[PDB]
Amino acid sequence: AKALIVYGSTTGNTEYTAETIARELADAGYEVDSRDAASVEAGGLFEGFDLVLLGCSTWGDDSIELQDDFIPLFDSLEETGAQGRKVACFGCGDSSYEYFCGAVDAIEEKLKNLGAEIVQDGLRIDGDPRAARDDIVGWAHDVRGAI
Ligand SMILES: Cc1cc2nc3c(=O)[nH]c(=O)nc-3n(C[C@H](O)[C@H](O)[C@H](O)COP(=O)(O)O)c2cc1C
Repeated sequence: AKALIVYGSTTGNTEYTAETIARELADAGYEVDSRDAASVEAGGLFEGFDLVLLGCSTWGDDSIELQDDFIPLFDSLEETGAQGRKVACFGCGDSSYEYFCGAVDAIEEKLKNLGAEIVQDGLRIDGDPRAARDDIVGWAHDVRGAI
């Protein structure tokens, strides 16, 4: 099985989350390609992957803003080959904001409308993902069981 993980992370929490997922997947035998959104090209990006996981923190406080490095990929998701693709999303946020993990919501809805197959509800991490490390592992399990 081939997995792509693409993360947008400003302070490293969604990156940590991505690394934790990647290790879970690889330990189970998946091929895993992990890329920072800051360096990816959207065109054809999901091509040849059995599973794509997109990670993005939420910013903006009074509005939903996606993690800065992830915006160009978001704005180009129609060119990624999401139709029929198995995908799931994750990201860090903080529930004291009005729009908790709103980036995850946004990405999920964009993927769905593109015809992607969302194989699991998004992983919405409240606070430090190091304090949610067992939720991360479990979600990576759930994703493997859902494909
Ligand atoms: C000024 C500021 C604004 C934020 N806005 C939100 C928000 O609107 N929604 C949310 O759920 N978290 C928000 N957060 C929390 C960040 O998502 C959180 O710090 C997260 O761990 C950053 O993950 P990253 O290091 O992967 O970028 C904000 C954080 C800061 C400091």
